[PDB]
Amino acid sequence: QVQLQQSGPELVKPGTSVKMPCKASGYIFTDYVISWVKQRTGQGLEWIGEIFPRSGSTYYNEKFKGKATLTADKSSNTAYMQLSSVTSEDSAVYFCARDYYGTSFAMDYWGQGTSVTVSSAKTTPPSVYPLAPGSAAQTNSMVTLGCLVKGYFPEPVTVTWNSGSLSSGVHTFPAVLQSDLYTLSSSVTVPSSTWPSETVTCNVAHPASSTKVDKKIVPR
Amino acid sequence: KHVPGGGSV
Amino acid sequence: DIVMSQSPSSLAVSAGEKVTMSCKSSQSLLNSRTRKNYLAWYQQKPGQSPKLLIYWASTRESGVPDRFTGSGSGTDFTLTISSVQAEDLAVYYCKQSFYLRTFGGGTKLDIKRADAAPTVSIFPPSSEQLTSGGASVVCFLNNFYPKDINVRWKIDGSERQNGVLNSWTDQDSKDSTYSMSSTLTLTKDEYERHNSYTCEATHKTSTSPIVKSFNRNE
Repeated sequence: QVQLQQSGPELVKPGTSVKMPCKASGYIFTDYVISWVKQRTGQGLEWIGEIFPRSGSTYYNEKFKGKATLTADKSSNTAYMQLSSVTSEDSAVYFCARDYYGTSFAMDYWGQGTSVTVSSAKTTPPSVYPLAPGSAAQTNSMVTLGCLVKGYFPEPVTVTWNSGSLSSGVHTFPAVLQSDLYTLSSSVTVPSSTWPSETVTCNVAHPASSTKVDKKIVPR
Repeated sequence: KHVPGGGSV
Repeated sequence: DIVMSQSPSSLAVSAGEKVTMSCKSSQSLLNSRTRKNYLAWYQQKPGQSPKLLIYWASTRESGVPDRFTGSGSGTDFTLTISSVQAEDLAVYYCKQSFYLRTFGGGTKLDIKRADAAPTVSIFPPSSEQLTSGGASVVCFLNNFYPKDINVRWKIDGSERQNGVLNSWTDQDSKDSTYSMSSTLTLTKDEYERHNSYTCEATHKTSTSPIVKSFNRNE
């Protein structure tokens, strides 16, 4: 069970350096190269460079020479990428991937990505608000409830319902940015029989501010 | 050696 | 320093149909000694990191359904998905490893299905929010197809066109539907000077809009 572990979302100020880890397990770290790949929001995958941890040798995409610096710690089976003097052009998700050098030459396992937001705006945690139907009932067999997650910076937040146990019927919407703050909402659709007789709670996580909130949906 | 890709295998 | 092109950039088919997408490199990716084209295909779903499908042009990676078939040689390559499934919704990238690595621009795969009308729900502001001086009214338009939909807010019968933010989910991998959120944000004071709040959805499925309403007093 090969697995590549990357750190959580980060907010960095323009002009500074950010150094992110990619922890490998399940295979011989020194027998495969680690490639790194950039993805700007809504955009394609862009190869940054690679490192061979055995030897420390690196190659880069010309565009990232002296912007990215790739390194590898053999004692911890961990690869690092450093972006230097960051600008808003570096706000992106950065994946690491194991790269089968010598044979397939493909990237067969990927990390989840580290989401980097380069900005001067201040980390702000969200206010979570319950969205519960008004005094009416109609097509009563199903009911929709929601959570509004307002005024946070930066991306992203993780919404779940009853700690992931309410899985089906859920729509969590893309955030939209207004004047340095993001807002989204999530909807959950349950049998009219299950609510309010049983509890429904949205769980919001905002990694960048170390925030986790739980909001119970109660009638009215 | 660690070559830059597949074209040198 | 090999440039890669993918075409077409976008694509729609119904479940069960065959699809093919092309990938071109500015140089041959074929190495004479190995006899392999160093070209791979990757699938990227929403919220997900890319997954390797195919390497050496035409070899499937383990775990990948056989309906995904890679083909071609030199500078011109093809990924084919026979019998597309609703789960195949994704962007597909090609990538060269003959010399360094270069991803193609990607080809987005969208699924066609049968028209379906939104389930609309409308929500008045929460007590909490009105406690801090905001009032956001929320309206969810769920599980509809196609993606094109118009939403109209009315306050006391009058169409309202600002303070409105809209957001669409990615298409759903189970049912091939889209959902949309629409959020009308006013100040508390502004919210409290009107009674009836309404969101109206007009969609291809009916010439008659779907209306949901509530009253502050209700």
